[PDB]
Amino acid sequence: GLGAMIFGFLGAAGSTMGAASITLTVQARQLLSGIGIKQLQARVLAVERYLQDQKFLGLWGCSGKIICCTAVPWNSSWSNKTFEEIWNNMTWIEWEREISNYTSQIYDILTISQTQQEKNEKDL
Amino acid sequence: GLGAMIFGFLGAAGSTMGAASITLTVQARQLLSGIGIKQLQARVLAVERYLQDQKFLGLWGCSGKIICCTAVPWNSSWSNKTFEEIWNNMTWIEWEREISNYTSQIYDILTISQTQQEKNEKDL
Amino acid sequence: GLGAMIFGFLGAAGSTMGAASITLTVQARQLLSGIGIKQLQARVLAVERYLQDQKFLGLWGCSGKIICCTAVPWNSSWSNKTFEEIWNNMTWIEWEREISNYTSQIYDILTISQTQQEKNEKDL
Amino acid sequence: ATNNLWVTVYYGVPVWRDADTTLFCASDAKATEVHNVWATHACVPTDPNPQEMHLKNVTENFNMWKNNMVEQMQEDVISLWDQSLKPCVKLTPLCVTLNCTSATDDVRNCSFNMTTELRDKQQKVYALFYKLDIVPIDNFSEYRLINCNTSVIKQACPKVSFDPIPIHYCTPAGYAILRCNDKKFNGTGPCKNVSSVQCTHGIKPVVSTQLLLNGSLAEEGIIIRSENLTNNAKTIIVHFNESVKINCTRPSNNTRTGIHIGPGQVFYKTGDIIGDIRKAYCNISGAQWHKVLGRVANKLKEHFNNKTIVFKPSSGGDPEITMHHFNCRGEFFYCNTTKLFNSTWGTRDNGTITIPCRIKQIINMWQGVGQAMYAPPIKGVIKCLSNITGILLTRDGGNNETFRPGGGNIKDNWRNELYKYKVVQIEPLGIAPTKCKRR
Amino acid sequence: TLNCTSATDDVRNCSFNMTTELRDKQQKVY
Amino acid sequence: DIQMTQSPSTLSASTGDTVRISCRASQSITGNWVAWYQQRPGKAPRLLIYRGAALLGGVPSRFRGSAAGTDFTLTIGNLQAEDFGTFYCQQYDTYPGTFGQGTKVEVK
Amino acid sequence: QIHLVQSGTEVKKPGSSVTVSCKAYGVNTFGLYAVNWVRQAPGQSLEYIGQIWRWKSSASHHFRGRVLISAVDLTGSSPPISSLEIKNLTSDDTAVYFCTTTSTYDRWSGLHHDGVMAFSSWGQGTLISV
Amino acid sequence: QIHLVQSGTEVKKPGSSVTVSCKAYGVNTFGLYAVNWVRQAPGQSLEYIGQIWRWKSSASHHFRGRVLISAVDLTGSSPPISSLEIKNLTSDDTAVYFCTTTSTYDRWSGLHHDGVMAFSSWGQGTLISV
Ligand SMILES: *[C@@H]1O[C@H](CO)[C@@H](O[C@@H]2O[C@H](CO)[C@@H](O[C@@H]3O[C@H](CO[C@H]4O[C@H](CO[C@H]5O[C@H](CO)[C@@H](O)[C@H](O)[C@@H]5O[C@H]5O[C@H](CO)[C@@H](O)[C@H](O)[C@@H]5O)[C@@H](O)[C@H](O[C@H]5O[C@H](CO)[C@@H](O)[C@H](O)[C@@H]5O)[C@@H]4O)[C@@H](O)[C@H](O[C@H]4O[C@H](CO)[C@@H](O)[C@H](O)[C@@H]4O[C@H]4O[C@H](CO)[C@@H](O)[C@H](O)[C@@H]4O[C@H]4O[C@H](CO)[C@@H](O)[C@H](O)[C@@H]4O)[C@@H]3O)[C@H](O)[C@H]2NC(C)=O)[C@H](O)[C@H]1NC(C)=O
Ligand SMILES: *[C@@H]1O[C@H](CO)[C@@H](O[C@@H]2O[C@H](CO)[C@@H](O[C@@H]3O[C@H](CO[C@H]4O[C@H](CO[C@H]5O[C@H](CO)[C@@H](O)[C@H](O)[C@@H]5O[C@H]5O[C@H](CO)[C@@H](O)[C@H](O)[C@@H]5O)[C@@H](O)[C@H](O[C@H]5O[C@H](CO)[C@@H](O)[C@H](O)[C@@H]5O)[C@@H]4O)[C@@H](O)[C@H](O[C@H]4O[C@H](CO)[C@@H](O)[C@H](O)[C@@H]4O[C@H]4O[C@H](CO)[C@@H](O)[C@H](O)[C@@H]4O[C@H]4O[C@H](CO)[C@@H](O)[C@H](O)[C@@H]4O)[C@@H]3O)[C@H](O)[C@H]2NC(C)=O)[C@H](O)[C@H]1NC(C)=O
Ligand SMILES: *[C@@H]1O[C@H](CO)[C@@H](O[C@@H]2O[C@H](CO)[C@@H](O[C@@H]3O[C@H](CO[C@H]4O[C@H](CO)[C@@H](O)[C@H](O)[C@@H]4O)[C@@H](O)[C@H](O[C@H]4O[C@H](CO)[C@@H](O)[C@H](O)[C@@H]4O[C@H]4O[C@H](CO)[C@@H](O)[C@H](O)[C@@H]4O)[C@@H]3O)[C@H](O)[C@H]2NC(C)=O)[C@H](O)[C@H]1NC(C)=O
Ligand SMILES: *[C@@H]1O[C@H](CO)[C@@H](O[C@@H]2O[C@H](CO)[C@@H](O[C@@H]3O[C@H](CO[C@H]4O[C@H](CO)[C@@H](O)[C@H](O)[C@@H]4O)[C@@H](O)[C@H](O[C@H]4O[C@H](CO)[C@@H](O)[C@H](O)[C@@H]4O[C@H]4O[C@H](CO)[C@@H](O)[C@H](O)[C@@H]4O)[C@@H]3O)[C@H](O)[C@H]2NC(C)=O)[C@H](O)[C@H]1NC(C)=O
Ligand SMILES: *[C@@H]1O[C@H](CO)[C@@H](O[C@@H]2O[C@H](CO)[C@@H](O[C@@H]3O[C@H](CO)[C@@H](O)[C@H](O[C@H]4O[C@H](CO)[C@@H](O)[C@H](O)[C@@H]4O)[C@@H]3O)[C@H](O)[C@H]2NC(C)=O)[C@H](O)[C@H]1NC(C)=O
Ligand SMILES: *[C@@H]1O[C@H](CO)[C@@H](O[C@@H]2O[C@H](CO)[C@@H](O)[C@H](O)[C@H]2NC(C)=O)[C@H](O)[C@H]1NC(C)=O
Ligand SMILES: *[C@@H]1O[C@H](CO)[C@@H](O[C@@H]2O[C@H](CO)[C@@H](O)[C@H](O)[C@H]2NC(C)=O)[C@H](O)[C@H]1NC(C)=O
Ligand SMILES: *[C@@H]1O[C@H](CO)[C@@H](O)[C@H](O)[C@H]1NC(C)=O
Ligand SMILES: *[C@@H]1O[C@H](CO)[C@@H](O)[C@H](O)[C@H]1NC(C)=O
Ligand SMILES: *[C@@H]1O[C@H](CO)[C@@H](O)[C@H](O)[C@H]1NC(C)=O
Ligand SMILES: *[C@@H]1O[C@H](CO)[C@@H](O)[C@H](O)[C@H]1NC(C)=O
Ligand SMILES: *[C@@H]1O[C@H](CO)[C@@H](O)[C@H](O)[C@H]1NC(C)=O
Ligand SMILES: *[C@@H]1O[C@H](CO)[C@@H](O)[C@H](O)[C@H]1NC(C)=O
Ligand SMILES: *[C@@H]1O[C@H](CO)[C@@H](O)[C@H](O)[C@H]1NC(C)=O
Ligand SMILES: *[C@@H]1O[C@H](CO)[C@@H](O)[C@H](O)[C@H]1NC(C)=O
Ligand SMILES: *[C@@H]1O[C@H](CO)[C@@H](O)[C@H](O)[C@H]1NC(C)=O
Ligand SMILES: *[C@@H]1O[C@H](CO)[C@@H](O)[C@H](O)[C@H]1NC(C)=O
Ligand SMILES: *[C@@H]1O[C@H](CO)[C@@H](O)[C@H](O)[C@H]1NC(C)=O
Repeated sequence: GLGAMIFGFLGAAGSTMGAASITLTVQARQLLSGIGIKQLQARVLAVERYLQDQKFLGLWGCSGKIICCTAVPWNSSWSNKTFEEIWNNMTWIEWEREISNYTSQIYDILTISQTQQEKNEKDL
Repeated sequence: GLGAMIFGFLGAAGSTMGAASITLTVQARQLLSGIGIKQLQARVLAVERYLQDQKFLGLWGCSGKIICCTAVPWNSSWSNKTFEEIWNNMTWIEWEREISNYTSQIYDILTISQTQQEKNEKDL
Repeated sequence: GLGAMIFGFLGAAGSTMGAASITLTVQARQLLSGIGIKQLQARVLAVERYLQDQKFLGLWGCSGKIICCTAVPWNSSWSNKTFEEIWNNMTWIEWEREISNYTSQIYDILTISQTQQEKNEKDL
Repeated sequence: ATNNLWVTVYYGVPVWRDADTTLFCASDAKATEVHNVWATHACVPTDPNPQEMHLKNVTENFNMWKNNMVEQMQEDVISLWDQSLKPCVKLTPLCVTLNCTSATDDVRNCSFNMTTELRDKQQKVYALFYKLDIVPIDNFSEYRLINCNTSVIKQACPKVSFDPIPIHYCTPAGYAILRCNDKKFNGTGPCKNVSSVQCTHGIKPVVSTQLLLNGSLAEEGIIIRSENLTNNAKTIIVHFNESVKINCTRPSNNTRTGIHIGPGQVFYKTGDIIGDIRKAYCNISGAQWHKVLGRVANKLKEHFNNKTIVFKPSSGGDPEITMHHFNCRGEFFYCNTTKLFNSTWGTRDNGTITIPCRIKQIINMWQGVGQAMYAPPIKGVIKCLSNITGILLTRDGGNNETFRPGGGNIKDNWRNELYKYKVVQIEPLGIAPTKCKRR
Repeated sequence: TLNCTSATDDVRNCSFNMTTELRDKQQKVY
Repeated sequence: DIQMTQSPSTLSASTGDTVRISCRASQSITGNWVAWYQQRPGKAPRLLIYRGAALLGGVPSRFRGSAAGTDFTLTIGNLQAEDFGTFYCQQYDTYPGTFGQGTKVEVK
Repeated sequence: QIHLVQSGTEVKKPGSSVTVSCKAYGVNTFGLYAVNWVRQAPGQSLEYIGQIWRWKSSASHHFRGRVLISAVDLTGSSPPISSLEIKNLTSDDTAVYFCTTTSTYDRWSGLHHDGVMAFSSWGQGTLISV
Repeated sequence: QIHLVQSGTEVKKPGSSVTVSCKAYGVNTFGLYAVNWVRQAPGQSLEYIGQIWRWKSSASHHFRGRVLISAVDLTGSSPPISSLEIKNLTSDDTAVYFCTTTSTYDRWSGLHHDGVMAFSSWGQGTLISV
């Protein structure tokens, strides 16, 4: 995340997926070396929403890191679309518009998968 | 943690241990999809105490995750009690009342164990 | 980190390297059990700078933990100095004065190494 | 055996300590051209829907009389009242010699000097002030305003309203509020089905000296509350179980016209006074009133040794400490409640009890603690429907017993609605032993 | 304007005009 | 199911001294749940120690409790003359709470 | 502050019954406070008998089904008063009796633990001879 | 701002001794500032001699035990003045001498490094012939 307090910048929004992941990584590389009550109020809720989104990366085992892969069967009811179909014919905002009727259910399912994964290695 | 800024909710306090861990996990599952100076002051110290308790999960290798097992010999002087003794005949608040004369010493011993574990894999 | 909101204390600054790492670990051990607009403003920017430095430990795979070793070739142009040369004939502040013309480049290179490491295990 | 069980951290373990904080108020979606004092310039955030979680088989100890949720809300209500006042007006020119004698409730007829919007030209002003906002300083009598010893009175700045909308208290992140949800609950000692909540039920920040209005109802019992029943000085709260009706009206046209006292300072005051010219009344149906007072004396016999209960009236004196403070349309009634509390039970109608109400403009609403306020009369005939719900009874020090109705502290007025609640701190980082070897 | 001359450190003795808690009635102060 | 003992059984000292009593239980309670008492004979007990080492508001600062497993200590430094009398120990973990057999403190 | 008194010193007949009061001048209630009834044989160390604790009357297995305790809290003329009553006073029941209140509101103070508790403020002890 | 002057141009005898002043009009002290004594042979490049730095007098191994430097800081009539003194002026010591102060307060400025330092503000150079 690229801000004075740290939060991601829109690196190359109009770029289609296959280049935009590369620019997400180069976003990271340049971003961390680039790093009256209105200002205080705004950056306190910036802290609050930041710690919120890092707790979403916290409770999926992702520990506050990008490109964090977890083990969920991505249902064809959420999207029947093929990989290269969306990953070379689309950008990211219209795909978030596509699946904004599922995001609470996706956070639901990744949380059962993370607690299931840690409870199973808690067994093993 | 379940709050507007995120902090745990008391899921089923009166439930004895064996059910309460299951409800701790279901707490997690529902909790993250459920997610003038008095308000600002209160939530800033909410940030502060939250980052404090995640640094306690940070400095024990637990990385801000629940059910994080670490390697400490739990002394019988801290408690001689058997597992199923407390884990089926008790709830959590009275057990924290039992061992509130040890919590600083437990944080002490888990910190020597975490720095010992990372220094030993620093060797290996 | 040792503060009311949590941030490191200068354990034994005048101690040369070989003792100061040991005292860095003992700093940790004692530090976590030791744990009007001026106060609020100061500790909000304390939160902000803390979350900044833990995101630097976040984006290097270090996850907010001390003694976190990562895989970068440390160039002899950054320092041609031998290990025991600096690690027994120096303290830490004058070494940070030595390499303060490189710290942005070091953060640069550790970020390409962390994204390279996770993309390579993303392959494997 | 060996049983080498080891350490384990749990984040999120339900663990609480009976601690304290500052809370933040939170109303419903109503709040924009609305500037009432209680929930506009203090707390934007609105809570749409509750999330109350029951707790099974737990027994939490509650003690409302050593609670500081109510003392903390009392401080926020005083400071809230004042930071809703000081940017209003500030009528420093009324402390004059007042030329008052009545003309056709015989309140009085009072002219005096002012200053107009120009300073050198001077203003003579007509008004109608009441007997009790006036003191005799020593026909055509010469009086004074009652609050020219202490602080300067301000005006309400009439775009301010005073409708007591439901203010919730929601706790910040970290802390939870443990509601009782027990019936016939006394407010002291244990509670059986204490359930956690993020904000309270909507309390109405009403003020009323003698007896409580628009309260929440207890359901099955009527509840007697005190700090120390042996101590006669402590005010006994009596909480009903049926909403007793009251209708308070001033049935009198009194128009509001203004004077220019300063630049932008337009003092609003009474004018012509016609209609049904007598004292403003409140009416109370004797059936429900004597039924609930009979059940009140039944429960008070259940507390007070099964004795002979008399209800004397008040002790008289200063009619704010003594009488029934009331919060109708921007006007403040003191109703001599004498014929409501007069019995000896060890024989009245099923008809109607009518009590007079001397009304008041300049109120030191809280007894020195806070600041004053001029309350302008609105336009005329005013009807406010209210649910009288509580009583404040102070037993005296003398084979009989007495409940002289007096008030006490002002935070008392909310302790009928914050008995059920308790701010509680969560320490979520529990250290329990089980068998892992990880991390 | 302060009407001051001493009366029995010789600091001084000073009377002047004021306004009382009423505005039209006026106050003389020692 | 406890029959406690304490060390000593009868002890004497003088003013300005430092003195030690410990009590041992048959079990080994973990949560420091003990309480010690004193009385002059004919008066009532006075709770001076609850939960190992927590003192009251009113008990003098010279008293100190301490904890080691089963053996829990109380030390009196700078002993004052109005502190003599019988002490008693207390476990309060498994109902019923069985107490100590008393220790008289006098002057030789 | 808290203070405790009770009945005086009563000497009775073998095979009688006795009741001992407990007036708690300072207890805001016996809902949150709890009281404890403790004997003391002459010279011999103090022995627990019973308690009231959030209105659950209990006595020991050495006293079950013979000894009964009551409590009425704060009324007007009366402070919170408990009472210990014993039928069939043997020569063993010749003892000094004690009532003591404990504060059980702030649950992490450590004066109490799940029914059993450390006894905060004592009374005067009552001789009963048989 | 900071300015430096020193003594004039002195020509002496072989086998004499010389002292050269250093008046630092602008140095708040020589505790935190440090001064440096630098020669320069005629035409040949400048050569370091010695320094004072938090009151540790030092000279080079080319000058140890022969050349001595002093410094008294800010007094009333006097600015902070150092002084270079040499016994046995050879023909090699025929040179232009220099005093220079360096600011050594903000430790991460980089004008200094643990005793050796970059020389901030120079004087006028003094010819000494033998
Ligand atoms: C805020 O609001 C709160 C409401 O939510 C409110 O709480 C209420 O407070 C009142 C306060 O007074 C409470 O009322 C008291 O309740 C007490 C507890 O009663 C329970 O326990 C007793 C004893 O139980 C033992 O024995 C029975 C039978 O043997 C067993 O079943 C039990 O398991 C138990 O046995 C164990 O313990 C024994 C030792 O005691 C062992 O030996 C044994 O082996 C076991 O281990 C029971 O008797 C009670 O039964 C009652 O309820 C059952 C159903 O549950 C009914 O069937 C029955 O009819 C009873 O009503 C209950 O289980 C009582 O002690 C106390 O009683 C006094 O007052 C009542 C009036 O109602 C009298 O009838 C009674 O006699 C007592 O008065 C005596 O005591 C006072 C002082 O002690 C004396 O001054 C007085 O003169 C009188 O003494 C005389 O009578 C004695 C006989 O009783 C005699 O022996 C004496 O010698 C003398 O002659 C009272 O009822 C109420 O329960 C609370 N309710 C709730 C829901 O919380 C709170 O106060 C409010 N606070 C404020 C600040 O406003
Ligand atoms: C705030 O408070 C602070 C207090 O905490 C305060 O700090 C104090 O400030 C004062 C400021 O004046 C300091 O006092 C000065 O100290 C200077 C440093 O002295 C040290 O170093 C010299 C030199 O040491 C070399 O040689 C000796 C012996 O040969 C060796 O032992 C050394 O290791 C070192 O050798 C190395 O360096 C050589 C090159 O120089 C190499 O050749 C060599 O090979 C090595 O590499 C020592 O002599 C000093 O010794 C003193 O202390 C020892 C014990 O440590 C004693 O035994 C001994 O008696 C000495 O007292 C010390 O080690 C001094 O230079 C300086 O001296 C001047 O003033 C004193 C008065 O006290 C005179 O006696 C002295 O002669 C000096 O005056 C000369 O200089 C001025 C200007 O330069 C001239 O105007 C004046 O006329 C005079 O010149 C004449 O005399 C010369 C002979 O000295 C002669 O050659 C000239 O030609 C001319 O005729 C002074 O003492 C004090 O130390 C500070 N203290 C502390 C604790 O910090 C601070 O100022 C306050 N700030 C404010 C703003 O208020
Ligand atoms: C609700 O409101 C009631 C009404 O006031 C209040 O009750 C009062 O409580 C106070 C405690 O704060 C009581 O004061 C104590 O009373 C006892 C006994 O009092 C009885 O006897 C006297 C004399 O016969 C009568 O006047 C009285 O009416 C009672 O019948 C006294 O023993 C206490 O004395 C101690 O404190 C005194 C200072 O107040 C000193 O003299 C001294 O320090 C006493 O301590 C002594 O203790 C030992 C004896 O016990 C002795 O051996 C020691 O050496 C030591 O010297 C004290 O005066 C008062 O009587 C109560 N009054 C009434 C009418 O009930 C409740 O407390 C209040 N409750 C709450 C929750 O707020
Ligand atoms: C504490 O307080 C004292 C008291 O004031 C203060 O001392 C004064 O410091 C200032 C520096 O800020 C000094 O001003 C410099 O003085 C030198 C030499 O001054 C001596 O000689 C003159 C003339 O003979 C006497 O009047 C004087 O009393 C001294 O004996 C000058 O050379 C400096 O000139 C430079 O600046 C001038 C503007 O002020 C310009 O004329 C010009 O820019 C000069 O720069 C020139 O530098 C080269 C020569 O060095 C030349 O080749 C260049 O071409 C360039 O033109 C300057 O005037 C002042 O004399 C001190 N006075 C006293 C009484 O001590 C301390 O500074 C102060 N300390 C702190 C820490 O606050
Ligand atoms: C188990 O943990 C609990 C945690 O609360 C702990 O209770 C605490 O114990 C300490 C030590 O006994 C208490 O601190 C003392 O409190 C008494 C109360 O009267 C004070 O008199 C003391 O002050 C004196 O001593 C100070 C230090 O020398 C002096 O500076 C001072 O001037 C006084 O002379 C001191 O504050 C503390 O109050 C309790 N807290 C609670 C909530 O109970 C308990 O002791 C632990 N048990 C064991 C066995 O460790
Ligand atoms: C609460 O109000 C109810 C209804 O007004 C009262 O309930 C009556 O109680 C009496 C005796 O307790 C019964 O004989 C009646 O049958 C009840 N009414 C009904 C409709 O069933 C109740 O008494 C009030 N609470 C108290 C403590 O007085
Ligand atoms: C309060 O009660 C009085 C009872 O005296 C009401 O007076 C009656 O009002 C009605 C309607 O205005 C008239 O028809 C009756 O003639 C009045 N008198 C009686 C004796 O019933 C009064 O109106 C009530 N106030 C309100 C607001 O309803
Ligand atoms: C998609 O698959 C998941 C399997 O984890 C299932 O839970 C979910 O209900 C499916 N979607 C629908 C709409 O049924
Ligand atoms: C769309 O969904 C159906 C259901 O799985 C699937 O069979 C179909 O092939 C999908 N379309 C494409 C282009 O994959
Ligand atoms: C309990 O065991 C640990 C071993 O890590 C030891 O350090 C500690 O001192 C023991 N407890 C006591 C009271 O000695
Ligand atoms: C309590 O502690 C002692 C000491 O280890 C132990 O031997 C005993 O078995 C423990 N009690 C139980 C029930 O395990
Ligand atoms: C030092 O080595 C790194 C290799 O990662 C290189 O990128 C860097 O440019 C080198 N430094 C210089 C000054 O060339
Ligand atoms: C300094 O750098 C050069 C270049 O690598 C190296 O050869 C030399 O050995 C280094 N100095 C030391 C003491 O290692
Ligand atoms: C507690 O109150 C709730 C709501 O009033 C009710 O549903 C629940 O049954 C009660 N619990 C008990 C044990 O009665
Ligand atoms: C009490 O006031 C509420 C407020 O809307 C009202 O709905 C209710 O009808 C009143 N109670 C009675 C008995 O009229
Ligand atoms: C009361 O009298 C005034 C005087 O004109 C009038 O404007 C007002 O409407 C009257 N009130 C009612 C309810 O008619
Ligand atoms: C108060 O007014 C309401 C309706 O306005 C009526 O139902 C009720 O009977 C009135 N009460 C009295 C005491 O007049
Ligand atoms: C007091 O009154 C109630 C109901 O009238 C009755 O049940 C009770 O027995 C009376 N008290 C006494 C001591 O008789």
